[PDB]
Amino acid sequence: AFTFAAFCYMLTLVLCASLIFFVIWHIIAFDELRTDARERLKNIERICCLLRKLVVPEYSIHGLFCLMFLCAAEWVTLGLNIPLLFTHLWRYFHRPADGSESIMNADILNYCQKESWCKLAFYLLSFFYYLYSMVYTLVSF
Amino acid sequence: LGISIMIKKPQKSKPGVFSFLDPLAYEIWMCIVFAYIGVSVVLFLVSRFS
Amino acid sequence: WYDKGECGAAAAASKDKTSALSLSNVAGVFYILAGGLGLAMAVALIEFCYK
Amino acid sequence: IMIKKPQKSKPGVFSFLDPLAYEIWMCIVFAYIGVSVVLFLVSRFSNEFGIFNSLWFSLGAFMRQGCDISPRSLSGRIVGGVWWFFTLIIISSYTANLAAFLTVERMVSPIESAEDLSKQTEIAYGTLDSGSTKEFFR
Amino acid sequence: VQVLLTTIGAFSAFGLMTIAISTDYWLYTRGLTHSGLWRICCLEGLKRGVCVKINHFAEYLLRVVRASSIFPILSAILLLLGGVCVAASRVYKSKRNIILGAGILFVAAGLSNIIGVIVYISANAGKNHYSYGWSFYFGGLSFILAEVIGVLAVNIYIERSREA
Ligand SMILES: O=c1[nH]c2cc(C(F)(F)F)c(N3CCOCC3)cc2n(CP(=O)(O)O)c1=O
Ligand SMILES: Oc1nc2ccc(-c3c(Cl)cccc3OC(F)(F)F)cc2[nH]1
Ligand SMILES: CCCCCCCCCCCC
Ligand SMILES: CCCCCCCCCC
Ligand SMILES: CCCCCCCC
Repeated sequence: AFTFAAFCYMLTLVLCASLIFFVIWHIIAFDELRTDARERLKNIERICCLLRKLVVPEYSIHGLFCLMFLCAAEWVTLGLNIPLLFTHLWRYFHRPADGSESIMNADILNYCQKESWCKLAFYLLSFFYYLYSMVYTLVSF
Repeated sequence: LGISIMIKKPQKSKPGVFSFLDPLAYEIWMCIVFAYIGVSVVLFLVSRFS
Repeated sequence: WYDKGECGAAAAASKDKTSALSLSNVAGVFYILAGGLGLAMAVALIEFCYK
Repeated sequence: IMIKKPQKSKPGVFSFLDPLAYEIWMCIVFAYIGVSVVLFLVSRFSNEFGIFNSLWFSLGAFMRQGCDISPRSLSGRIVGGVWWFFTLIIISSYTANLAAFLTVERMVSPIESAEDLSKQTEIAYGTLDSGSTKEFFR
Repeated sequence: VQVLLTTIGAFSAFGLMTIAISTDYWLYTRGLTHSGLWRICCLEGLKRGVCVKINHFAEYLLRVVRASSIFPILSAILLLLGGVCVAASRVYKSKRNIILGAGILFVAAGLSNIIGVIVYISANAGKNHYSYGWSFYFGGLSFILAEVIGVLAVNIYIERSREA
């Protein structure tokens, strides 16, 4: 019983591994940042460039997930994925600098730690939900 | 009423998962794979002579 | 005849399938493609963890 | 029940996508957009192949037109090979089914029985004014 | 390092391609008869055990080539020659061309093998359902092993020619 919704769930299953790897790298980069002459600077600009270039794909791919679900008519899952898209739309993010960070070695580091851990938990839970949905739609044949 | 036909109901006859391979027999696909490996190795060998 | 039919009248209304290729004919190539992307993403992480 | 004998209609626009069902077309679109993004991610784990250039490569490979560049890594090459196989099968399927459409034509009656005629209600059905065939329905 | 791997590959491939042709479990078909390349044998019938040969009578060329199963025989010969050439490279070393000769023998073996199976499968069909045994898959595994040891032999030759 192959169906468009089934294929979209399968494709999301493939992409969610990359979506997880991004947040794992973000966690490692934060842990490298927290434990700290110009060498420390060059380290902090390297990490800032890494984060700035890694932010956008993590948002665009989730945009694909929500778009695929909207266009495939799966609303119970699009409802799950809407709040994260809204947070990814810089709703809580202020307007200070284009990048996430000025070393900003302060409570901002703890906030980014907490939100990164939360994002990883959400990603893995959503991954397992996608796997279950795919198996349910296919095996039901 | 009247005398009427009676035939077995035609099943849905769902296609196989890998039904796209039918237009060519199993032997043709596997010999395609094996000729691919053979051609790759021969092209490599001929390319390299020192 | 009908109102007590054991087989019932499921899909009693005429249903004529179209002659277009349905997704059930070519589902195999979609399974292959999604599997290929999954394998590519396994190899592309093994290489990076190697370095 | 009397209806006009069904003849072939005037072929509407957007008929070129009849040989493949709508679900297949949607799956093709999203498979292309999935393959391109995966090829991008692969080429940016370990070659240019940014998103804008990877989308062009995938679209070029689907339309059978020669690719400008080719992946060099292994994981970038598995994706290329799989998408090549997929596009070959899909184009062969489209051409073959279109040939079937053009070769032998099947005409289907829009309406089969009176129950479906009541359900449809898109076609207007009328009796004679006054008579048994009219007074029966009252 | 790699010469030993080429030797073990050469003799394993020769062993598999001389077990493939001699034994008779190629094709399973109908009572169920586990066929072979030379001899057909019966199973689950009035007769069992002992068994009889095949009868093979310009399609005559196909019949004679399938009958006198030359191409697998030649594949076995070529694999053996490649094995002895790799053996003779260790002694009388620095010949620089015996190893390339081995690299060509181990590839001509693959080509003769694939002709052998194309001919066998083409003649076989000359409805009923059939299946393939383990002699067939020893042949198929010998082909793969032959091609791989061929590429390893050329790799060794190139490395040893660049070292000079
Ligand atoms: O006894 C009757 N016998 C009838 C026989 C016929 C027919 F068989 F067709 F000749 C018809 N027609 C129906 C349409 O085609 C032309 C005329 C009407 C009949 N009517 C009138 P009703 O009551 O309106 O059916 C009668 O009364
Ligand atoms: O001597 C031999 N050469 C061979 C080449 C291929 C095969 C084979 C295998 Cl290994 C698996 C499935 C089908 C096969 O035959 C095919 F032609 F491909 F259909 C067997 C062979 N034996
Ligand atoms: C009926 C004749 C039997 C011939 C079989 C001899 C071939 C065995 C393998 C030879 C390879 C060296
Ligand atoms: C019957 C399954 C084997 C088909 C293999 C198709 C791959 C051919 C491309 C090299
Ligand atoms: C360098 C060894 C070759 C391994 C793969 C070759 C397959 C024909």
